[PDB]
Amino acid sequence: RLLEDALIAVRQQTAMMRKFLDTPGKLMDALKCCSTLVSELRTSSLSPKQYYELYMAVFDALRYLSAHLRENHPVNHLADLYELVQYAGNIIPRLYLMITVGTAYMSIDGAPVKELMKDMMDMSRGVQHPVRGLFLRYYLSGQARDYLPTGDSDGPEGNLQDSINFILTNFVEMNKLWVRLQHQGHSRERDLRTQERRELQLLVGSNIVRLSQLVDLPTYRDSILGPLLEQIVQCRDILAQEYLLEVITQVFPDEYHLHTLDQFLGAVSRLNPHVNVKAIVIGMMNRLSDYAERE
Amino acid sequence: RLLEDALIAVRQQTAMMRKFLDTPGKLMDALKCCSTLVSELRTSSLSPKQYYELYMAVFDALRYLSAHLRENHPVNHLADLYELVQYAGNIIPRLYLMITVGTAYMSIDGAPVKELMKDMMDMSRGVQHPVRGLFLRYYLSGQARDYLPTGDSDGPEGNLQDSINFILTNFVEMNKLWVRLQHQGHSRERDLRTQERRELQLLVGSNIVRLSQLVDLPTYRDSILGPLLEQIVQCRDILAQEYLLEVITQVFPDEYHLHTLDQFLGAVSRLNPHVNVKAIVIGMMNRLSDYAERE
Amino acid sequence: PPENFLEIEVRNPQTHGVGRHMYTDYEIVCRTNIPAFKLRQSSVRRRYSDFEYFRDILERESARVTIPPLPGKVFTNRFSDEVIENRRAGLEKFLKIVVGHPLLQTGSKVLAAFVQ
Amino acid sequence: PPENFLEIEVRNPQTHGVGRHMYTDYEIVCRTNIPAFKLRQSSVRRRYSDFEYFRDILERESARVTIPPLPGKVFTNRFSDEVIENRRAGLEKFLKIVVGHPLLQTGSKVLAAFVQ
Amino acid sequence: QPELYLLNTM
Amino acid sequence: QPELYLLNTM
Amino acid sequence: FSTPVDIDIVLADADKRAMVDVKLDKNRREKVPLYMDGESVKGCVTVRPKDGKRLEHTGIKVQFIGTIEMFFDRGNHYEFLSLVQELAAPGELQHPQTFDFNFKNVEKQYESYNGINVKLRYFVRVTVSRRMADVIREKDIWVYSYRIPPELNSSIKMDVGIEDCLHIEFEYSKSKYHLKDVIVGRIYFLLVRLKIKHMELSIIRRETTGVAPNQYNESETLVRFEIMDGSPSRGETIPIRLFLGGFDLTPTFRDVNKKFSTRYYLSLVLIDEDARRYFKQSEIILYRQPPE
Amino acid sequence: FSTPVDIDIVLADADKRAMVDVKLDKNRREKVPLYMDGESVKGCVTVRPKDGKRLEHTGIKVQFIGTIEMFFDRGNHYEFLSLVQELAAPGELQHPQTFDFNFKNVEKQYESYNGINVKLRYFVRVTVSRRMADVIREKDIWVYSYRIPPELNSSIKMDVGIEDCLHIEFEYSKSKYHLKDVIVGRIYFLLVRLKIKHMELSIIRRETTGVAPNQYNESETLVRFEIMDGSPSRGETIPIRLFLGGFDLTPTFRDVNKKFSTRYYLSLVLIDEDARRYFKQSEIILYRQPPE
Repeated sequence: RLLEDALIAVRQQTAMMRKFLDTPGKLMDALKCCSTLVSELRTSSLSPKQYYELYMAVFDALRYLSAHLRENHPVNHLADLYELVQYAGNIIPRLYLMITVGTAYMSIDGAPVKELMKDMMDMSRGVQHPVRGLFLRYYLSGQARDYLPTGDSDGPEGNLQDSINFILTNFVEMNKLWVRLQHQGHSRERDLRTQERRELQLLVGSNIVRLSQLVDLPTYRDSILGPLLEQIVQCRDILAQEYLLEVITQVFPDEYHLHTLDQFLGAVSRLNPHVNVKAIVIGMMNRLSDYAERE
Repeated sequence: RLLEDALIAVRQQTAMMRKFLDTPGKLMDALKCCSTLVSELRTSSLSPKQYYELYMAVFDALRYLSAHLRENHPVNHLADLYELVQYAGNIIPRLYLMITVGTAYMSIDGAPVKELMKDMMDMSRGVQHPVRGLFLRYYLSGQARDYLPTGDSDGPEGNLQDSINFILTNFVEMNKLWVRLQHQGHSRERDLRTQERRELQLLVGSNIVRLSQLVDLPTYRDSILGPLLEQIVQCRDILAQEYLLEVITQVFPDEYHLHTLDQFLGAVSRLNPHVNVKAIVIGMMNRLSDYAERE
Repeated sequence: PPENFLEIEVRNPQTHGVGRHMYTDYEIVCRTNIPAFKLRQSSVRRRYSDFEYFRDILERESARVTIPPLPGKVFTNRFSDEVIENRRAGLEKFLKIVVGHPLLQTGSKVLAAFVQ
Repeated sequence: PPENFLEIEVRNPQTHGVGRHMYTDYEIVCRTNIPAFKLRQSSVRRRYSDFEYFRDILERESARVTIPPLPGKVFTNRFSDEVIENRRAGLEKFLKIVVGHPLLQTGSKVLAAFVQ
Repeated sequence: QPELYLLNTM
Repeated sequence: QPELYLLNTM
Repeated sequence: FSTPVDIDIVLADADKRAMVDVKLDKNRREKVPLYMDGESVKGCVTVRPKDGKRLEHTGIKVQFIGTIEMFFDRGNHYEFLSLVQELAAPGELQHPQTFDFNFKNVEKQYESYNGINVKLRYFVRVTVSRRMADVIREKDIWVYSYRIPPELNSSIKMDVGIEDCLHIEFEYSKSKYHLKDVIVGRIYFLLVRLKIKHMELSIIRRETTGVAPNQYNESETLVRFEIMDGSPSRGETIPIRLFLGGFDLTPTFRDVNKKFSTRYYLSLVLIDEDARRYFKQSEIILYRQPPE
Repeated sequence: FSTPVDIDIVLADADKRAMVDVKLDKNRREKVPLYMDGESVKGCVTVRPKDGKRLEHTGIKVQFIGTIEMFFDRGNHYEFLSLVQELAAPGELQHPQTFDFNFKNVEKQYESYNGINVKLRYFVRVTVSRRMADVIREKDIWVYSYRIPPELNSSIKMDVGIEDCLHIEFEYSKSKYHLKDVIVGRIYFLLVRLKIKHMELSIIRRETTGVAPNQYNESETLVRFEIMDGSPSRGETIPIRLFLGGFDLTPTFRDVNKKFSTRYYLSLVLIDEDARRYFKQSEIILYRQPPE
């Protein structure tokens, strides 16, 4: 009931936001309708699938908003708009708006991109509710996907370290939330929570894919696997260990792994026997066997 | 009696004035009493002899006051006293005080000589009574006839010409007053008026005496006798013509007269047929006879 | 004569008649050189009721100043020597004040007609 | 157990006696891990007037908050099956609200003593 | 109705 | 008591 | 009939002078000319007669008034500035007439305010005096009070809590903020043993009216601004960025004419799962910045 | 007992500020501080308690007042300037206390005047409010009004007389004279057919009080100054030099607050032998010169 009624309200708000978006100087009214739409996300009675689908509808409206802002800056501006959008009363609409305006700022002015990422990354320290913070940070990852300062940068200030910091910090905060999915909510929903974690694993692994479309082999050895191994060895969780290690193996190349083999094997030595290390080890060892038989 | 009542008041006022002159800071009280005394000279009811006697008694007291002022300025000062004496309520006392202070200023202050003397002479033109103004001009003459802007000036205010102008102007005003004596009072007291005029002839001739302590023959010709002859022939009276011409002849030098003999005879021709020309001509010829007999 | 002068007197009383309409009149003698008069010496006769009538005319012509009252009507003995003299002296004094007043001398036409 | 919990119920009514002083009591079964309780499982017996006395003590200890009233005194048939059940259900609901209140859980000493 | 507790300085 | 006459302009 | 006479006031700078808004009861917005302290007030009083009759009067004057009105009580009005110009003496009016006026360099010590128990307003009052009932026209103006950047502006930083239960350090970047300024701050959690559902930062306006024990405090909660959703742990830092320009506030007014204060407070509020509410109030001074 | 409290007012510039005199009824001379238009008035209100008791009060204030008082009537007083500073709120006094005050750049549009039907005075009034009877202290000041040399100053020159009797031309050097200036003039005789005993020049002060048909004119003959003794003839010129500094006059005040005028006239008087008196009155404007 709630999900479809919310989706109806979302479609109504998208219609009113776009009718406002057509008129310059209705941007604040468009943001008010967008906030009213994201208010639908204040229900928590939706299933993970239902809450996800509502997120998709609000995300789709946000795609319209993000293109509208990335057009408003190219045509006139609104001064201090990143600050001005932080006056929104609803926090989830406000932060989704913060990501949307942020990406508009990265598109309009490349010089503050590095500075804007430090501000935006710092403010992502708010939403610690795993489902809402994960969906918000997924929106962040999709909006902030293409702007990272590095050796693969876009022409903002920034070196390989700024992208490495952005992705590692984003990985650690989302992984902390993703594990917290194991915990958040109520205790009799552990299987539902594990379902939620499997659903949101792509949100975490998008960071690893983004890292692989980032810094190279010496940077991989010093400043990727090290952090990654520290998390792998220190989580003592099972679902995260299998997912995160397989994503590392697949996403980064084995030329990179070969330069990190000893780091890998020093992770291989601490495997906790009551952690379902057997499944992780068989799948990794089988992969290395298959690696061997690509003969 | 009127004279005696006034003289009693004069002695009363002189007694408090002298007690005030004794006390420093009672000088203003002495001047107020002096004004009350000089108010007695404002009467017109006295016989000629009685008014003369009242004037002489008040004049000697005024001499005591005038010497007191002419000593006070030489030893310290009295500020604005020339202005201060113009404060007096009674005009005849007021004007006598301005003459007294004027002469005190003339003794103390050499620089203002022309302006203060010219001022005192011009403002004494206010006197609308012939007798009182004539007696006032004796107070002036006793005060300042000896101080005139004259050759005693060595470059600042005043020159022998200024004194000549001052005295000639004084002559014209005294002569207008002298004829006006003829016309004051009732017409049937004409012989009494002529007697009074005979009494006051010395008043006119003191100016001639003052003139004979002055400039030489070319200056006599241009700026004394010339002026004097137009006035002598146009005044058209008898007592003044006989008196003034004989006083001029004795008092001014005959060396000067010799250079001006023809001017005299042309004045003798410029007289009324109805003035006592016989007496003037007989007296002139008799004087020329003296110009013949002094062996 | 440079001066302006006026001299006046009320004198020489005379009593006239045959019976009915008996009356007395007084001579007014005046000498003047004032520019509102037409001759140097005037001599005229006037009785008491002429003075009374003159006063009303003078007060009305004036429209203005204080005119003294006349010595008065007499009911007791108008033809007695003392009474005639008392009145003559009062008329003499009254007339000298009226004709002596500077504004009446220069402005009063009625005054000039009473004298001349 | 990271979470703090308390479960409580009022059940198992029993009526006791030989004649005089006949009464019924109810079992209070509670399970908890709250830091103000001294054992995990408590099982105690309480009659209706124990609940009445507990309420006065609780209201006085609170010096403060709203405590719901108890289901009520009964004058008609206190030992009837339906009456015992009506009361048991009302005591069960009352007790769950009182012990469920966060401030009573952390601050009430009287509550802990009634349960244990 | 809803409890309101002032936070004290330390 | 004492007459007072205003002087007129000409 | 109608009125025999109508009084209008036209300022000399009426075309070029800026105007400002004021919020009044039931959400009404009036708009009046803007003035500052030290400015001269000058213009024309324009009298429009309406009837072919005659208006007998015992004088016409114009007053510049600044006054404080308390509790809507007419007996409790206090004029703190009154300047008079007499425009006409006792007489008649038969036809229209204008009268010039100038009040030289007019002091205007306070800013205009409309509140609950207090009004502070400035106006021009034209009075045509009559035998039993004056013709009076008021003509409201707004006065603003400007202040430069303050010499001392320190950050507000405080450790506060409930013993062995909640300990937090809060930091706000300034003690004094302008009307379009930004509250930049943070909340740092040192001890959390309570279950926190959410946290919000509220701006509270207190209007204080009266003298000594006669004190009435009206309190209005202008904003409730959420800054945290969900339960933090120790070592967590929550950022605050709250833009004051979204809520249209008045400056902080302190002891105005010794009759009222209008004061602003940041009230930080944390709410537990059972809806218990933990708070800390801190005064902030608001000020009207001068543009260049 | 005595008074429980005494109020004294001490100006900040009390040592160095100039004072001036005022003539009052029965030849009295008071002396008060001198002020000018635009000057600030500032100092201390010093309260001296006298008893070891307590003084309960409902507020202490100081007022700067400028007012016009007519006919000595308290109902006919008109304040043209009133400025207030509140010095204390409702409360108690047990011991001595001083209170600072500053009235910034005080307008003072008129000069102080004491006349017959009019007073214009300026003062500081301190009021300690009490339940049935205030403690009030007034503290008088003098305000002067200064004016530069006038742009247009023409000579006064007029032919006047009585037809075919007296014709005279009089000349006075200015129409506007300062308070220590000199009437320089002359009288020229064109026709004399009357016998003139003397001539004097008189300064007359007229104080005019009221509005419209309500007009009271008080007239004071300040000087009688003789300028001619005896009978002139035609072609005669009489000089006038009359120093105004000998008579201590006020400036010409014209329609002050639309309530009074103080005006000065030169009245030239000629007297005949029978004591008839011929005259011509001419207004002159007096003004207070500013020293450099």
